Amino acid sequence: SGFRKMAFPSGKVEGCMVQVTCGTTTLNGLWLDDTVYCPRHVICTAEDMLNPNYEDLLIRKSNHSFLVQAGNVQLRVIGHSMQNCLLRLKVDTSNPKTPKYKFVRIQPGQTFSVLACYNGSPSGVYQCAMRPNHTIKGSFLNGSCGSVGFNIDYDCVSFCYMHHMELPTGVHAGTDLEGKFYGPFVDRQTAQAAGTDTTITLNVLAWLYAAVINGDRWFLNRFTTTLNDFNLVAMKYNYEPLTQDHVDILGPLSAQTGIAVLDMCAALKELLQNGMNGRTILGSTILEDEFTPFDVVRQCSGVTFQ
Amino acid sequence: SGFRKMAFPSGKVEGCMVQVTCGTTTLNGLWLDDTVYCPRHVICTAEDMLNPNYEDLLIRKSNHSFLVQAGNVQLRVIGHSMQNCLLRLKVDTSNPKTPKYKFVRIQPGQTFSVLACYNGSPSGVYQCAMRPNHTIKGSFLNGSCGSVGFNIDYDCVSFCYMHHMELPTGVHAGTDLEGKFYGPFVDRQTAQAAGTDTTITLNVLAWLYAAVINGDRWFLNRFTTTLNDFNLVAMKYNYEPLTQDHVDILGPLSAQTGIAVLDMCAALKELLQNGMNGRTILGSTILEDEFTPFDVVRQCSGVTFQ
Ligand SMILES: O=C(Cn1nnc2ccccc21)N(Cc1ccsc1)c1ccc(-c2c[nH]cn2)cc1
Ligand SMILES: O=C(Cn1nnc2ccccc21)N(Cc1ccsc1)c1ccc(-c2c[nH]cn2)cc1
Repeated sequence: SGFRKMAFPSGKVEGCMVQVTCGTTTLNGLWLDDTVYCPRHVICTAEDMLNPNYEDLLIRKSNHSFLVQAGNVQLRVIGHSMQNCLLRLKVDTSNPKTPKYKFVRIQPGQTFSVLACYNGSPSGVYQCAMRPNHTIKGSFLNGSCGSVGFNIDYDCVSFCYMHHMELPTGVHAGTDLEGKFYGPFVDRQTAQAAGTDTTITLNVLAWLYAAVINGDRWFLNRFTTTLNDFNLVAMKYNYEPLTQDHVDILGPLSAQTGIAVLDMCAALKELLQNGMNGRTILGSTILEDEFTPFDVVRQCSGVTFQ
Repeated sequence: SGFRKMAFPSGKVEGCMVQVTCGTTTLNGLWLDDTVYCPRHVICTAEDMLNPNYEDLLIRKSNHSFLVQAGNVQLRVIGHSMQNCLLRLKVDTSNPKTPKYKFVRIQPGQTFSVLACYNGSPSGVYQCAMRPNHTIKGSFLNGSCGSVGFNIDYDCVSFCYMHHMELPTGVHAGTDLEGKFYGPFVDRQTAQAAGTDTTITLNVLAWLYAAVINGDRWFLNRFTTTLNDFNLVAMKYNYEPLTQDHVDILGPLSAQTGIAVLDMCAALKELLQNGMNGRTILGSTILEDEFTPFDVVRQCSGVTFQ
């Protein structure tokens, strides 16, 4: 029993973290096989960030412009190239701790584990949702750039995020491991700001299913809803509209609990209109939206507490 | 910026997890040097748990009654002994991944990272407070017994918890790594129940300091309090009484923010009496008590956002 925001075990990723220095600028890199991946802003001074031309900054560097430190060991850079907003450094040594891995671009609403790192040294691990506005509500200080986000399936690490930026509202922006930003953000000084955000409806429904699996039904009701009538209420409360694709994804949790998805939508409508009347769900006073349907099936018993 | 419930990176602990089987009973062990530590209830059938005599159950076992599996490798047991509520198995092989480590008994209100494990395989990591009632609000399923809790300081792992039991309210109980239970709990079937709990006042104050370091002052006020007048309010709201030792511990956070501890106590009194008036602190609608003063200094900037 219980329900916690649970990260994946971080060891497979810890063994891949290194420090990358270019001049007076240091941040973290990800060392897989004979490549080190890091934010291309490592080649900038703080002042270059005002209007950088990365092509023009990079052509002025050699392989020996870059220092890579793996624990106590100096790795020698033997090649370099820019891929979107990442630098790829070729090094003379293959990481012997390289796990089975993939690069994946995650979709808004999906979750991942962040390994916060400073100077190539892992400091902490926590779980993040990718917000609909393509930010994450992380916890990052100066030097955290190049920290990565990931999921693990059967000893395969799926890397999905590299940390580049904190926006003026204190939320975080970054790229996939091809160097493409999540969202409309850029690695230079602009008036860019986190867009309007919405509550991840699919995740709230998954988490209500988690609460029933763990034995709690107080918030259910005798009503049903159509998808359209649910969405009129969703719009009022700044929830993402529910789609038939979302209903289909909730099939397995609906079958484990015997609560039809649109009956669980009617329960959520009543919680949005009436509030929680001083009650908790899975120990929360608010509706939680940072657990996916996958997260719930991963963490909860396969046997409902009926 | 940001503030998250952050666990320590789990790799150093992952390399120590194994599976221990005695007959038809399997759970997790911790492999350090040539010793495997696990809950002594591995020697019981489900029925033995009703009234076990562990001394009488153990003397009926040999070294070869125990199977230890480290990944794909069978470790041979060459000795065994009971220490309080743990079994210590001597094995023929020293764990080459043994980190620098200590065993520590943590105090109520202190935090630690849990590596949830099944069949010797790590599944997830999350941060726990030890409640004043000596339980943890974990997330554990059948097979999780022998999962451990830990803190890391400068590459030294301080192990502080081994998982034994879920209580009837769904909260969790276990031992230190000498096999002494936290709290009055026993590894047999009784009417034992989680005692009355209280909110960890020191941790709430630390987290209000975190909110000021991160740039938010909305909840401060022009008032001060004595320790006695604060404690009359604490008693009404089921908070732990504040002591002078707690005031002293908050010295560094008080100095970083320039808010006297008893002035921050007056802010908390007003939040307890008036509520949060629809506002959030560090994104929370409630007062958070699972971050210690140490946790706040570890995670927050050393520079207040003034
Ligand atoms: O946001 C960042 C870097 N960053 N990321 N996470 C952080 C958390 C706390 C503080 C700073 C953080 N910027 C701001 C910026 C400016 C234009 S685009 C983005 C940032 C600041 C300095 C540098 C830099 C490059 N070279 C030396 N310093 C790069 C990014
Ligand atoms: O609570 C446990 C074991 N346990 N720990 N975390 C859990 C989470 C979900 C389900 C069970 C969990 N017990 C109950 C108990 C009974 C007397 S004392 C404690 C438990 C159940 C069975 C066994 C057992 C021993 N041998 C075979 N099964 C041991 C503990």
